[PDB]
Amino acid sequence: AMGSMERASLIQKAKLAEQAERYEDMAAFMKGAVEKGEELSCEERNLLSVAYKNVVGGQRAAWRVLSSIEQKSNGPEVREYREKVETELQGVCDTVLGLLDSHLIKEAGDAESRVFYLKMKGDYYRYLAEVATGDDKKRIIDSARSAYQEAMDISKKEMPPTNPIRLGLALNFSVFHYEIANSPEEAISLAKTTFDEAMADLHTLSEDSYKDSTLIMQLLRDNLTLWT
Amino acid sequence: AMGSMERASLIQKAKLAEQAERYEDMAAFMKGAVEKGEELSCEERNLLSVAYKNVVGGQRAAWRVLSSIEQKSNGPEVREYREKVETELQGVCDTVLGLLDSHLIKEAGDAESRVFYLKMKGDYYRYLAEVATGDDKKRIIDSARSAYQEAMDISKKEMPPTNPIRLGLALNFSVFHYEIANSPEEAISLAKTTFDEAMADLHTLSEDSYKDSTLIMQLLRDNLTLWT
Amino acid sequence: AGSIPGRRS
Amino acid sequence: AGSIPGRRS
Ligand SMILES: *Cc1ccc([N+](=O)[O-])c(OC(=O)c2ccc(C(F)(F)F)nc2C)c1
Ligand SMILES: *Cc1ccc([N+](=O)[O-])c(OC(=O)c2ccc(C(F)(F)F)nc2C)c1
Ligand SMILES: [Ca+2]
Ligand SMILES: [Ca+2]
Ligand SMILES: [Cl-]
Ligand SMILES: [Cl-]
Ligand SMILES: [Cl-]
Ligand SMILES: [Cl-]
Repeated sequence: AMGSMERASLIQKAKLAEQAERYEDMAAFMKGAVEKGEELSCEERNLLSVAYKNVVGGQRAAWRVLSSIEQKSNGPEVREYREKVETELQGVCDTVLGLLDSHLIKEAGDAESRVFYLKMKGDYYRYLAEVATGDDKKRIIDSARSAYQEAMDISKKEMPPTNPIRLGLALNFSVFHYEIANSPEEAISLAKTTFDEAMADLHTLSEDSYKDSTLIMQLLRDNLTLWT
Repeated sequence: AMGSMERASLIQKAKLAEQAERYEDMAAFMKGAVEKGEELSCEERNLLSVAYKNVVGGQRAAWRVLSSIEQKSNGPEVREYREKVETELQGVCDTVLGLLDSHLIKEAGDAESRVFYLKMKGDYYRYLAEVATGDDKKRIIDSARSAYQEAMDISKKEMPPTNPIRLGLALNFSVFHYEIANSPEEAISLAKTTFDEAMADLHTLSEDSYKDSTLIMQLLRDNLTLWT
Repeated sequence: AGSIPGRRS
Repeated sequence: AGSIPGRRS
């Protein structure tokens, strides 16, 4: 529906939609921007991520409320409505994964773009895994793991240990291990090793980069406090 | 789209959507329930009101953000996007007004249902007036005033001065006077008279009704503090 | 000024 | 546990 609007206008309206907290609009604008076919800048990648993170975040919150009501009940209404929200969530995840596959990832050659998209791919397979129950839950989990793992491999070779994208990737991969893969020990070990190697690299950073990295290290520490 | 779902299922799903904070769903479910043609109960009227109040409330918040950015700027993007949100808001208001006109109001014979719907009619014309700028802004304002006035007339004849619907009607009509009609003195006089007559009737109420009424009287007092 | 919040229950 | 909040900017 965005084929007739300029790429630059879609980006400008995505920024406006974020200010207005209209995240469904924001996501549609950035989907249109991706479909122009050009690669995305650092700023533009973050707009894409923020838009869909908010959209799927509201759907995940609603799914958990409805799933909890459904488990307490065990008419068809609660199950039917949970299924509807679940189907809508899966469609959003499939849309994001389709954008990454057509063709953001294959054209991403720099470490910072490629790791960013692969982390995204792991995240949205993780969201699919949160609601998966059938014969494909194992394959969805492995799809998330494989995307995170490739991102991890690149980030360890190409980024410093304090790089915020590398830190956020490890944070979310650790959450994957703890919440999805039933591997809490792997989750704790990744979070600790990530935190400790970042701590040793902080001396290299400017005041602004120091603030960026320590913010995410605090999230790693928050999870370790909860997990140990 | 709700023609094939049972009235009772629509109501139950509206309650589920409120718990999930899915207010667009909630509004669609209650629109479907209204279109079954039966009158609405007290509880059902409040579900209808809460659903659309949340939907239009997000649109009003977004419109104000975009309108403020647009005024600061004075490309076409900000104006275009504000117009889009404005058009979407007007469609929601028109939908609510259409439900009241077909046929909630004409079948509402009790004071508590009739005042409730007429207050609703005044509110959604007020929301239309907030964004109106053309040759119909005066007619929209008069439509809001006329609906509020008929509701006021019924509530004064048929309800005690502490009735929460009567109090909330007077509160919103006072906001209409202050924010829309450029009549701050009428706004202050209505709020004061409403508060004072409710205060004198509180001695008649149970503990639970006392809490209901004093909550809304506090909102009247909050506005008077801001206006004087 | 505040109208009836009207967004809960 | 918290993933990257990721909802602003
Ligand atoms: C027009 C109107 C009149 C009265 C009231 N009221 O609060 O009584 C309302 O608003 C509501 O619909 C309402 C009622 C009660 C609560 C509660 F959370 F405090 F229980 N919230 C709301 C939003 C409108
Ligand atoms: C995957 C990932 C890695 C790092 C970061 N990060 O915060 O640096 C994020 O999250 C964000 O997109 C982000 C960045 C900065 C802010 C700010 F408000 F603190 F400026 N917020 C967010 C949501 C993700
Ligand atoms: Ca172009
Ligand atoms: Ca029936
Ligand atoms: Cl449903
Ligand atoms: Cl490239
Ligand atoms: Cl637009
Ligand atoms: Cl009737």
